[PDB]
Amino acid sequence: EEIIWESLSVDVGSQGNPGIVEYKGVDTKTGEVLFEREPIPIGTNNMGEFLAIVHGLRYLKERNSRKPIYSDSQTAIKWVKDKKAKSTLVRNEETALIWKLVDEAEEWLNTHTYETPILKWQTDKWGEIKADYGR
RNA sequence: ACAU
DNA sequence: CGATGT
Ligand SMILES: [K+]
Ligand SMILES: [Mg+2]
Ligand SMILES: [Mg+2]
Repeated sequence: EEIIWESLSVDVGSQGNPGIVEYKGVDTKTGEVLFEREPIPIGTNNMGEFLAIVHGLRYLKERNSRKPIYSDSQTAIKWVKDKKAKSTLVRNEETALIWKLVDEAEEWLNTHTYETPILKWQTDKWGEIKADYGR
């Protein structure tokens, strides 16, 4: 119904899918960029969406913030809920970096607690998520 | 179908 | 048009 403006919004950007993957988190209210991941040479959209949420959880926990996180990714929200990224991406030498980050993100979820609500950004009603890359 |  | 996902 209503946007929760006191929140963190995250999104992935890519060049190809699979392809180069980056992600960022922004203050939903102001669009201030709060974190940005250095581009990862090969990954999928959904792996990047997943990493962005987990990074947001870690960012907010470190700062003792109870803000929710918005993502537009039905897939990544479910993977975080399950603590399991069910990616189809081949595990080989060229995908080793993204898979290391995904494995490490799952490991973090399995060793830490959080109450952060992870909310679906309703693109159809509200337009593009504030963390979008514009492409 | 829906979400990217 | 193609790909990633539930
Ligand atoms: K974009
Ligand atoms: Mg997105
Ligand atoms: Mg986007």
